[PDB]
Amino acid sequence: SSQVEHPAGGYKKLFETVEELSSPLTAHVTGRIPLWLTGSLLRCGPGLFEVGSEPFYHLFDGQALLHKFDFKEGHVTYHRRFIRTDAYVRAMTEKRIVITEFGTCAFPGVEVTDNALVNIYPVGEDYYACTETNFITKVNPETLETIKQVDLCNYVSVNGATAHPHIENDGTVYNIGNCIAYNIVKIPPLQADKEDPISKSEIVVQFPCSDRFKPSYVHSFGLTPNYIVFVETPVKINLFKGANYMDCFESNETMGVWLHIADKKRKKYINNKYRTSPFNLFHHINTYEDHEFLIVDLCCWKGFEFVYNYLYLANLRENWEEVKKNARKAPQPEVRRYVLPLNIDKADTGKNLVTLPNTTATAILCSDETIWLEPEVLFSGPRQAFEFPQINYQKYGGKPYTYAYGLGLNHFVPDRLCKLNVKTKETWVWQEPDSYPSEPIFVSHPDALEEDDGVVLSVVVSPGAGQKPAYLLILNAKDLSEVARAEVEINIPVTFHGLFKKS
Amino acid sequence: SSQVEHPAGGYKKLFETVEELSSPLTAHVTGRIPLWLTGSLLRCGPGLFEVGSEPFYHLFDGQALLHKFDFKEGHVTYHRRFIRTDAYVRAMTEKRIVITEFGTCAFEVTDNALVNIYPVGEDYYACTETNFITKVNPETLETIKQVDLCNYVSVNGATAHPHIENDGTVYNIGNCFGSIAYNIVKIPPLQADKEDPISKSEIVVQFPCSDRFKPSYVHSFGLTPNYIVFVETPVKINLGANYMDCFESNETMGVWLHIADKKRKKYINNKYRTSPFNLFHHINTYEDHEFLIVDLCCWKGFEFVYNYLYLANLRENWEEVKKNARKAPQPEVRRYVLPLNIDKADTGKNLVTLPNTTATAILCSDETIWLEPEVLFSGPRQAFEFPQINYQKYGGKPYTYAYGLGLNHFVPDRLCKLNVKTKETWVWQEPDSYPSEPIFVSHPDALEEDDGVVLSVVVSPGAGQKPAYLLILNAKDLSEVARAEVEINIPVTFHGLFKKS
Ligand SMILES: CCCCCCCCOCCOCCOCCOCCOCCOCCO
Ligand SMILES: CCCCCCCCOCCOCCOCCOCCOCCOCCO
Ligand SMILES: [Fe+2]
Ligand SMILES: [Fe+2]
Ligand code: NA
Repeated sequence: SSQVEHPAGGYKKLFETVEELSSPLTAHVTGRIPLWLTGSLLRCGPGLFEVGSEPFYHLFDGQALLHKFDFKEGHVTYHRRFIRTDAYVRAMTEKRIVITEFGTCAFPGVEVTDNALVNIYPVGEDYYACTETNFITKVNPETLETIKQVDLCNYVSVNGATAHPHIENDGTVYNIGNCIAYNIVKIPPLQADKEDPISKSEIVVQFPCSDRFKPSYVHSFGLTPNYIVFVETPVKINLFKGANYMDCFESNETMGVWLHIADKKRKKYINNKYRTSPFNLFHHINTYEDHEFLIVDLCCWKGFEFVYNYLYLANLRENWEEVKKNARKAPQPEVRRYVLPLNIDKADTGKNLVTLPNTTATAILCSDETIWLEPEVLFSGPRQAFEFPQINYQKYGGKPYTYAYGLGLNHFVPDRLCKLNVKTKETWVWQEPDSYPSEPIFVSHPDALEEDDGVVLSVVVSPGAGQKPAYLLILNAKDLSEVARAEVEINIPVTFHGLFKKS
Repeated sequence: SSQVEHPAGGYKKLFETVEELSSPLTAHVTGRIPLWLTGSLLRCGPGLFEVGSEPFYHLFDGQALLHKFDFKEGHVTYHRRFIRTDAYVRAMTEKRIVITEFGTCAFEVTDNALVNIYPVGEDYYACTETNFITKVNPETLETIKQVDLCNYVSVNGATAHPHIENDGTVYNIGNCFGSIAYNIVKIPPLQADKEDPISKSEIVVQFPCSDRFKPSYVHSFGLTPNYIVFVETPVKINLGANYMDCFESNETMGVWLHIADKKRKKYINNKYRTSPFNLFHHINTYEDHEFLIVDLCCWKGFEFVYNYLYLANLRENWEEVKKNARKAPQPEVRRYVLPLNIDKADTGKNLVTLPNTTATAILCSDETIWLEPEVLFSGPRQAFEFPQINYQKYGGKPYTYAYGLGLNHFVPDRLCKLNVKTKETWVWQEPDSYPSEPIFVSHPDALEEDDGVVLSVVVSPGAGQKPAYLLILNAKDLSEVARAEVEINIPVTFHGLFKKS
């Protein structure tokens, strides 16, 4: 949890417009940048929160800004360019808001936003900035130049895809989108023919929907070597409904949460009716197989009200006492472990199927064949969210693991970095006053023997008058002890997701 | 949690018949018994697990044995006598099982008071969960008389966990014919007229039932100055059969929570709902602004946990005990927060605006209030059970500390302290040592909540030790202060009290 209040209101600088750079800046290093840290921290976020006198209203509306911290021989540069999306280009052309964003209607067929402010991921030799629509934007990871807009609907049958695709070691990309059903998209690795892997995209498996005409909002999903896990939440999209995307969301009060598993290799939906209490879910932490059970670690919000209702910029820009009051009635954040039994024996009807020796998670087989799940709580703090979770993904993604790293939210304000041991539930915290960090990204030491042998990288906004406005933070992944910072002389707004590109 | 396995199977001595004493034994003290500790630790449990060649089958079937550890000037005595119930007397007379027990059919409702003992006026009553409570002499352990609560108030039975206010007022709950309902019994304090307070018993409030003909099993309930809290679980009573044979699990209802205004004697029609669990022991309940804090020892699932407490299963070797518990409900300490002020304008939102909890209460359109708990403690088949607090000063009030018996696959093998604010735990544990419910005794001049000792009866069947002892831990850190060792075995005990003198 946080041990800090924010009366000075410095968090408002997260939601303030900035200018892009013409070329990279030098960043003043304090401490020692690891000499093995060679590559680029690439991150996406909103950078322009108004077009002249026309404001963007929601956190997910601001125009995509691509950030890069380059590391080489203990030296750091910072560069950023706005992504030349239809949304951005047409806004600069017409000097107004042209395309409707998540929570901001544009005034005068349907022009869906391509504002790729959320994440960036590799496909073959290419990198794509994304939002949660059918439009992803190919970007140059060295110059940050915008290359091309790609419409996924040209290639596969989905209305959109999440900003959280899973990426196997061979470069295979998995994603999910509604079409009502939910389709798993598989993009293969780059072949010897060297054609665009997106032109070889296919639907491998389909998940059914709880409502014939209303798909659940899906932000992320789980992947193991053998299984795909999809969590159907009571946050529903109502297509029937000057409207924006936010206006289409409603809460189903009665359904609670339905969990779904598919056989990855046999490409089959498994008709196991996993059920539990209502929660919002944005980020899966990790998923793995343990005997005949799937371990499903989730960042949950307890309730069926859409958490995005609390992320309007006008509310996030209020003074600290008003920010805390606004969050009082919001869903409570909680890290939960669910355990999904794969072998359901009818003889065990009415009993707990989770026979694993190291968990308090339960799965009750009911007479109607529904399997009622109770979680093991890994972390819980009052309006203290362990969010934007990251692991040692390359080596422990989809596999038994011990450690997760997170951004700590204090009434939705990011004010700390967190490490969670998911086996012992021990936590580590890094926190300084009037300092607002981003999602921590783990980079392994090249000679790593342990899971947490490496560093986490975070972009920190420090608007305190006796400090430079922002810096790149490097923590030791062992104990979250500071290793170095690279300070820059310009402000950096909020960033959501990113990756470390090794070179 | 426990850090111990039990391959030697010493826990079997918890479920072995013992003989009563004709007079108290001296107990060899190691360490120092506090000189302010003056009174009697009274505890109830099964003592006779067969009548000749006829066995009792269930943990809650053995014939009531009343235990007493007396403390005075740093010296300890141990005494025990079988309670002369109808069940016991008729069994000794006929040399067989006469009365049907919880999980043993006889080939007449049981009065086998093996569960708890509590004060009413100047008197002490051993109880089970029936209409029959047994007046006992707390000094000699002599059985005085049988009391039928049905003679006085409209209940089919009452729990072994009555709440007792500082003035001596006794509250209890039992199912009744309202169409089935649950009645709260109030027994007043002893008046100047000095007549039996049980003859002045009355029903103050009635809770409705989820099923017209099937009452939920109720083991305990919550009490605050202003409120009564009742948790209706999916474990239902469906009326050569015994009591166990009547229990079934309602798969669809989950858990219904109920509040009544204590002083205005009114049921409040707030439809609190959550996921299914078994509940035996409330830890504590208290009021915090317009919210009730409800701390519970829960078992996650709707299967009756009592299904796992047959003596044949509890007497198995350790590897078989652990395997038997694999598919059982998981124990978990949970904090629920019940909002008292429900505004329709907050429909679809979390009503729990308290700053120090992660517990939620969602107001639904059908006016159901869906609860999610804050988890205070969770360990794999490691139950924090038989909870105790500084009851006299913190019962029904804001509090920090709970003490518990730690169950390891249902085997008691440790003593636990829980800080319910920080979730920090303390453990006391020795190999091949099986303790009982810890009872907190305050230093008489204490201003702080945990300024005192906890008392536990420990079975230590290890060949290089005396068979049992009274354990005294410092309530601050559960560090050992003294033990009083006895040269005879003591079977399992459930509940009790410290009677100050
Ligand atoms: C530093 C960031 C923290 C401040 C905000 C608090 C976040 C609360 O946690 C919620 C986690 O949200 C998920 C993170 O990803 C954010 C981007 O995803 C939403 C993008 O939606 C735009 C798509 O809309 C068009 C599709 O219909
Ligand atoms: C030293 C303790 C070790 C016991 C191990 C098993 C305990 C599992 O936890 C469950 C707690 O059970 C409640 C504690 O109270 C015990 C007695 O309550 C049950 C009495 O039921 C008798 C009912 O008989 C009459 C039916 O109408
Ligand atoms: Fe996200
Ligand atoms: Fe009990
Ligand atoms: Na500090």
